[PDB]
Amino acid sequence: PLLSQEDMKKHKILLAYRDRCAALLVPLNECRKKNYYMPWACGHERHEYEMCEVADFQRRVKAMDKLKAEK
Amino acid sequence: PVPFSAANKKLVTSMYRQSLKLARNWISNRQLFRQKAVEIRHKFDQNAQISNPRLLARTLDETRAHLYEFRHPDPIVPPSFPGGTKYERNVPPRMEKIMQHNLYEP
Amino acid sequence: GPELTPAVPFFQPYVLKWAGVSLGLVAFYQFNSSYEAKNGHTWVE
Amino acid sequence: NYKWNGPLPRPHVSAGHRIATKFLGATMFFWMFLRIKEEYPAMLGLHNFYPP
Amino acid sequence: AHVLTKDMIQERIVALLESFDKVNDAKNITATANLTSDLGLDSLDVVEVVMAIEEEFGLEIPDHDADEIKTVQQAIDYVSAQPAA
Amino acid sequence: LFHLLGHAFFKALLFMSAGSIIHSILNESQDIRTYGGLLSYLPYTYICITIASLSLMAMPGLTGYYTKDIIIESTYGSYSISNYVVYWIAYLSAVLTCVYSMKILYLTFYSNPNNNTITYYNAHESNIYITLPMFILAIFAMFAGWILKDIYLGVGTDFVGTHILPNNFSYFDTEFSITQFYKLLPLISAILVSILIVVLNEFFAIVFNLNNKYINTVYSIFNQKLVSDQILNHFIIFKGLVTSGN
Amino acid sequence: IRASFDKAEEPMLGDYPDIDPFPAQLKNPYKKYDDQQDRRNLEEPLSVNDDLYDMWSPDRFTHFKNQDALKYFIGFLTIFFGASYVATYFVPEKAAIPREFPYEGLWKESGGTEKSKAFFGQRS
Amino acid sequence: GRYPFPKDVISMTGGWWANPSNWKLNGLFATGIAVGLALWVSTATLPYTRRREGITSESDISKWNAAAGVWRERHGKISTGEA
Amino acid sequence: KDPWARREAWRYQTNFTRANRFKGAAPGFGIAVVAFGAYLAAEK
Amino acid sequence: YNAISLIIILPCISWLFPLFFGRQLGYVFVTRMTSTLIIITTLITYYYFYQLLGNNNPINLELFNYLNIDYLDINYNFEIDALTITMLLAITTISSMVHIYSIGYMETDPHQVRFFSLLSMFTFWMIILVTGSNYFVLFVGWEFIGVTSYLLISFWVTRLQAM
Ligand SMILES: CCCCCCCCCCCC(=O)OC[C@H](COP(=O)(O)OCC[N+](C)(C)C)OC(=O)CCCCCCCCCCC
Repeated sequence: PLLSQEDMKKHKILLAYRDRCAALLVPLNECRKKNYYMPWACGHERHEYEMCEVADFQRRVKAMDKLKAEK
Repeated sequence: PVPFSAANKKLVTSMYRQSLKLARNWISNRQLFRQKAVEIRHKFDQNAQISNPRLLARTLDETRAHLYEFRHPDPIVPPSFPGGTKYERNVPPRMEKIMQHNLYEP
Repeated sequence: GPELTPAVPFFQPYVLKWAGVSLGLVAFYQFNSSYEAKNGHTWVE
Repeated sequence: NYKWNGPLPRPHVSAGHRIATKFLGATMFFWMFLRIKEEYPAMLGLHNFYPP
Repeated sequence: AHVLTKDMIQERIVALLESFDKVNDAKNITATANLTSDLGLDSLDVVEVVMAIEEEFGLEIPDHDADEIKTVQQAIDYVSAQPAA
Repeated sequence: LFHLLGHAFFKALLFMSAGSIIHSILNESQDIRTYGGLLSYLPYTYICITIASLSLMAMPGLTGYYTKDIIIESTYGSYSISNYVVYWIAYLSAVLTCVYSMKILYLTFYSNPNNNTITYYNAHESNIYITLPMFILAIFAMFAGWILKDIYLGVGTDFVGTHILPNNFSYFDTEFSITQFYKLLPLISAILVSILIVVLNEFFAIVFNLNNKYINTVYSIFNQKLVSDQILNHFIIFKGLVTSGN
Repeated sequence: IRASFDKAEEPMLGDYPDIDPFPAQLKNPYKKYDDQQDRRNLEEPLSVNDDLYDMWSPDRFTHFKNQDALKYFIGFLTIFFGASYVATYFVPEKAAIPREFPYEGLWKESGGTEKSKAFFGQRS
Repeated sequence: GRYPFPKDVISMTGGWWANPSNWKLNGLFATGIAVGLALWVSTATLPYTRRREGITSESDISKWNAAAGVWRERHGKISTGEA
Repeated sequence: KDPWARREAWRYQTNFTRANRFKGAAPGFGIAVVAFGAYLAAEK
Repeated sequence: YNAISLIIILPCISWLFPLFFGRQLGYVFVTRMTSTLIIITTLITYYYFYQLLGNNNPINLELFNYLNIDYLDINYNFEIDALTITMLLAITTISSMVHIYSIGYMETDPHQVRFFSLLSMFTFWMIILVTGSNYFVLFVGWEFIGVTSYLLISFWVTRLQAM
């Protein structure tokens, strides 16, 4: 679910990261804070946010496909 | 312009030295440098016996032009010499006594 | 082991002069601040 | 420097330096192998994110 | 570090000349031998020799001085006179 | 920032290993054409300089990879259409880099000796004070990039708090939009060109040691700092001194 | 004598030697000199513009002529810039539309106001 | 290796290969002064240290922004681009 | 043809043969293949 | 124990103490001491980086005022944040390594006290550069590193090309 403006401010998400699933950004950043940003940890949360961004970019490439098709 | 004189000697020996230094500078590979050196040797050998003034003068001029065409941007120079990277590095001080300049103050 | 040049005392006249002056100035500053805290005005004022 | 214009002897190098060389080379090669194995799909470029 | 001795210079130069091919003979190479006369080296061959000597000891000979050395003694003393050799 | 941090380590290692190589020579020469083959004589310095070079060429699984490759890819992934030229420019620069790294490596350790015999007799490694820091910087230049990639290049990382305009931010696009050709081409070219340079040096030296006048001219241009130093010293500095005299 | 600025000074000398100046850097360094570092012997006459020709003077390079080096410099810059500019034309188009953000491009969060949403605000 | 050098030349850096015969005792003095200075300053500058966030409360921040709005309304103040 | 061919021999002899000149160019690689095989076995 | 204070001040000591006392200490002790101070600085920086990864709440150090005329209020203010700590990682690691390396590389040279003092000086002024919290302190470090670069590149003063 898209985060509340209040929630998104309260977690102090960066402006460029504030998207339709900053919701998964929040737990990922919390995990990354508990561990010391170590590469081996936070695997599940990291993958979860990446899979968001997959869906996200996918809707984008389809939107550009539609725009291309109009021309 | 003598076909065989001491000055001719000095000139051509200097030019031949030069040619060799140029060849060493240009060629990285040792074997290849060796073949270049032997070719340069043969080329000097062939024109060694020129006698008449015009032909000798023309050949010397042309070889000077050749050497100028094949001069290297940066020759190899050992570190301790003028072009070198050690040159004047930690030059030992001249040992000297202090001359005074003032009667009252050292 | 490298060679060994002649001994030299640690505290030279210039070390003494500059260190003494600087440390005295800092001590004087602290004394004035404390004397302010107690007397309500700095000893220099 | 006993021999001149002649074949050179095998260089003498300290035990410590050979051991350091073996350790550094082993570590670099092993680390590189481990990294390629662990990241093969992403580093080589696989699983295209575009829709089929 | 590393320091050379006159005899070391002479030994290196003797070996250098020994391996040169256009020499007349190897045994005839003396300390005071003249390359032009005794060993019968050409105008250019002594030039090749001085280039070999500078390449061996890692120095650089000016033109005016290279042509000045005519005997092996001159060469050894010249190479011993240069500090960075 | 991440490339700056990663580059510092292996660059310092390059310089230190170079210092060791220079110190190994009696002449203390720095010319690459006078080193010859030192691989047998200086194996530890060879391995240190090799690690440093491979990190620099962004070989897979090394620190320079996680910096250089992703910077190359961000140009293609950039939203501005015009940056695709910058992609090919930077790519050329990378393979260019592999070229001179291999040239130095080969001409220092892999080529036939070019220095006189006494140097090779006396060629030896350096002391402990020189060796230990190279060892430490080697472990850094192998491990730091991997251990730190999350901190600076993370999907959602908030460590560096710079406020990127959402319009400009494209780090997702550069990863999702990249194709196999563009994501593999720098690595494959780097490995090939390295091997090509080595084999050409060891087997066909003529192609490098030609004698063409035009190629010698262009090489001379490139050798003198791209003849820029000439331009400065004559047209700016000297003309200004002349004007000062006026 | 050789250079224009030295020629300019010829009327301004009276009874001073008109010296031909030679860059002291180009004097070959194997001759002996009283001061080896400056490659000068004692009581050598000085050109009027000496300070431009001593060792401390800016370095001069002999490989290319100055004009020729200028040609090369400008040529490299022109070919590089022009090749890049022309390459801008032959460019592939991307595949994914640029990303967008909620709330009309978060124009609230980058400051902004209802009366001015064009200055601050993303692609929405 | 080494070479002769004038002994009269006194430099505060020590000159040529300076290695005084009592260098270990002067070294003890130097390290004592070093620890003294470092510790003194580390303690002295302690009060002037603080964290970046958490210093003030949201109450202060919000009330200050509200006061700023009050000021900008007392005067005639439109926003940037508000036109 | 070379009159210094005796001077240059050592540059191509034992320590500077192609086989020896490229020996030791991949230090520890054998230990690395052993270790990688072992880790492949242990990881499963 | 204050990480930021020690970070700014240990390199300052490693710079100035050789200059003040080099004739009294000699290059043996000067080399060892400057190296050790830089090592301690590096370790402190690593510890700080570790904690910052734990908690991104940068430390600030605010000192006396440089300038308070008209509207301009310039202070000697220092902070260490993510950017600064990255730079400090690079700086302290490489400075410590180079200080160790110079013990061996420079063992023959007569003037080692001045050399090591200059290396430490450059480290100190770079730390000042990256730690300052306003453009003025940045400029102070920015120019002093140039001064030290001049003093280092011309270290072999007798060499004309060097100068
Ligand atoms: C070697 C570098 C050490 C630097 C830090 C160590 C000092 C320990 C105390 C920390 C406080 C501090 O530094 O200021 C020192 C003092 C105290 O000022 P403050 O009010 O407490 O600071 C304000 C902090 N606020 C903002 C939180 C309130 O200021 C001054 O007198 C200013 C005068 C400048 C010095 C006079 C010149 C003499 C120098 C001679 C030049 C060669």
